[PDB]
Amino acid sequence: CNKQNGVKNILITFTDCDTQEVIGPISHEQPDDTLPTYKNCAWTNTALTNGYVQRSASNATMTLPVVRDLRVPLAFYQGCAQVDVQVEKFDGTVMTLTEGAVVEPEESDGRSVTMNIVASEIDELLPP
Amino acid sequence: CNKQNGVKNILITFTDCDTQEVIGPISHEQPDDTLPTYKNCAWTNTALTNGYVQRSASNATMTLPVVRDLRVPLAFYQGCAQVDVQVEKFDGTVMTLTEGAVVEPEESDGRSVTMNIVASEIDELLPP
Amino acid sequence: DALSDGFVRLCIDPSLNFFGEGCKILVEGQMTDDGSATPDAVTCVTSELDIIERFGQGSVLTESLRKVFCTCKSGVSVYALPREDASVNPTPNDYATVVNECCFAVYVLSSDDTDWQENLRDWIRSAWDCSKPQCFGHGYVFNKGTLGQVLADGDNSAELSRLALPTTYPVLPYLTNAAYGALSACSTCNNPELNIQGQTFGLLSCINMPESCTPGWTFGEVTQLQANGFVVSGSPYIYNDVTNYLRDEKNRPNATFRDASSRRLAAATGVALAEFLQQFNGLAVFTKNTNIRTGIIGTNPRLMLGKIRKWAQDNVGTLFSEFDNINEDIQLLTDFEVQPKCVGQPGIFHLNMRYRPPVRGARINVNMAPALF
Amino acid sequence: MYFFSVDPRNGASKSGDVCGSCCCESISARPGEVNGVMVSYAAWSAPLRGHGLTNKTTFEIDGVSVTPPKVSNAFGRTKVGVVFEGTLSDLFPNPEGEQVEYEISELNGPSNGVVELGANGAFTYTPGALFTGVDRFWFSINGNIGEYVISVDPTTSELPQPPFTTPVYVPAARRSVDPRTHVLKFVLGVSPAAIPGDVYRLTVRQVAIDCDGNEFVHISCYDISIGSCG
Repeated sequence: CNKQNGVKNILITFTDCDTQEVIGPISHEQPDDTLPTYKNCAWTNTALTNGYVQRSASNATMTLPVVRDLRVPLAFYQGCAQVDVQVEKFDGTVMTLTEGAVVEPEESDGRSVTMNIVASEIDELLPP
Repeated sequence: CNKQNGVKNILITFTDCDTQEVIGPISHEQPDDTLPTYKNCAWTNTALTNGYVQRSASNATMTLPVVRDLRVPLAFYQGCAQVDVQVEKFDGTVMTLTEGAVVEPEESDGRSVTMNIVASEIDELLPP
Repeated sequence: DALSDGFVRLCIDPSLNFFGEGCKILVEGQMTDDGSATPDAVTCVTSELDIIERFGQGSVLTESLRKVFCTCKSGVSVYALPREDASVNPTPNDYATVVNECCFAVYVLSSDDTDWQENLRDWIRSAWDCSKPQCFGHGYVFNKGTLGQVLADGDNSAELSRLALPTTYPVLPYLTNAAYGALSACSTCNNPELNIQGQTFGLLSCINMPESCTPGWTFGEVTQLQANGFVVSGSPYIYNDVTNYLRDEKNRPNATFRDASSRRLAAATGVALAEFLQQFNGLAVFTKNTNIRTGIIGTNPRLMLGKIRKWAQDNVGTLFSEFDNINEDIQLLTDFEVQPKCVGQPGIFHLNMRYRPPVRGARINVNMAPALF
Repeated sequence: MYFFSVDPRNGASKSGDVCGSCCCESISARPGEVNGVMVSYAAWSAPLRGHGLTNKTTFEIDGVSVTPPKVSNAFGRTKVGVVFEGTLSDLFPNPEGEQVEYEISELNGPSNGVVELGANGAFTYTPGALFTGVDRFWFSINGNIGEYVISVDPTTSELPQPPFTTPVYVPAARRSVDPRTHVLKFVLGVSPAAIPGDVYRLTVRQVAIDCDGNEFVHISCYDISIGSCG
């Protein structure tokens, strides 16, 4: 089975980290065919010798391209606003994220941004 | 599981040597990939001539980097309170140190301190 | 002098409150005539200014309230429900009207009337399940006599902590009960988790019991009514601070709502969950063709379930224990489908979550084995 | 218009009983309004494949917080065409000593007559010519609201006495049920004398029917909260 890969809904909530004003949750639209990427495990590993491994602490990341909403300032996408994102695929999966922080801002053109969200933990809801 | 070199739990208990108040045992989190380092033998050695050695008395040392907990004052990490530390690795080892004292404090930025703890003796548990 | 151009206003005042007083505690008992106060009406009591003037010289409520004020002197806005006199003790049923929306956390009843106690139980229960602005709180009451009676004078009522007292207990029950309730309230205002038990924290301060050399309940009968939920007291300190909760609907073995702390934690989680869910107001809920359009503040049941599970998995550890199977306990049972487009009324998105209070420390029974070489 | 979806009495509801909840539904009401309520028994009667509901619904009103009124009601009688007189002072037993500001709200006045309020607790009611029935009008003595009922006779003998309508009531015959979509409709009337803050409870007993004519009972509960300004 495995219904078509692809994204269906993308929700984003902006909270300015200075005045603590909240905007959203607003929807968004994919700018192209590519999909957001994920990494859930908060513990990266490093190749030691003879099969062993060093398990250190790290951050759950998420890379997500969206079309800029013409009512939210571009600064809120460039890393001047705490974001909470949610994605839902066709097969039923949903990925939620709270208290995210846009890290390593990349130069954009004003209509399509690619946000590198970093959060403490991303939660799934493996389809029924 | 076996073959995973890393820390899992870090417990610290602060006791002020001025007001006799106790705080803890509070858990802490590693700030980076570096692990706490240990030295159990309380006797240092010095290389004499022709295979001999001068066995003198010394202390049990410990080096522990941790993220400052935003409820305990910073002074308690800079050597202004007696600490009781207890670590557990992933392979089962747990090292306990009681009534330690932070020696030679280093400058900090407020979010990640590196404690050089000195104590009389450290015990290991040697997973079964 | 200085301070003669405004821009500073000295207000030297020996007595002055700046603590955002909280944790209301209702105390209820019998008065006497001289008390110039309206019977059967929730009265606020600032301090010990009114000793007997509005309560009564000798009134059980007076003495209980006195003990209450003795135990602790901080942050607890005490109250009072001065029931009138009738011997056939008075049996009110008024409570619903009498104690309206106001949410008194701790209730302290001063009587041995099983009927009165049962009524207070019912009020607290009807407050927990139903009731708007979800009130909260445990109830504290005593029960005195011989094993048989005390052991058989208590049902599965989880809303009450029934302090058990021997038939020879050389103190006035009212005093001890009030003291216990008061101390619990005063302590658990900021932090609910604290198990009020043992010697250190749970030592009823103002009892000054006459030192003796023989207790009431002996080890046997104690061990007996510790399986059966009671609040046995040994100055005298309190231990096994549990509630009279032993059994869910029929499957007797159950330990979730045993410790009072569990109950208080459940309350703290209820209020937090409520304030959380408050964000899910005034937005859409696409529930047929979920394709939430670009630039609209909308959601669908699945995203709701997602966010709920997220919050839950976050709060794990302090508010409750690790969910065994999070995709079974949490359930956002909605009804939106039923709701037809020929009417607008939204809002039935009931949520039902399980509860297992954080596991704590208990008997650590040790077995030493001396030897030699 | 209120719309309620009924408990399906299946199982999931209230995790069986483990939960229980079932706290009676809420209905906000305002004194004077006459609203409509609908309840959808589909979620309960659809699995019971049969002939749907029947016109055998039953209601009950009981007060859980009433706040008894200060001013009492009154009833008077007169013939057709003849003018009626009355007083408005003996209806307000005042415990304290205060002044009596008689008033007749223009919103809830009479329907087939005209009332001239006197200067000191008096009133003259001229009934509508060529009319015989009952009439009511709501006075506000010192803010406290009460009703006055008048019975005009067809000059022959006499008319019976109406039952002095309650604060909250459900009209005698204005209920209906659609067996095709499993929906029961009824009306909820709130008297202008209902005191804000009072709470009443309404219990509804609805009976479905199987394929052979047997019965299936269901009972539900709601709390009518008499509030002011919505």
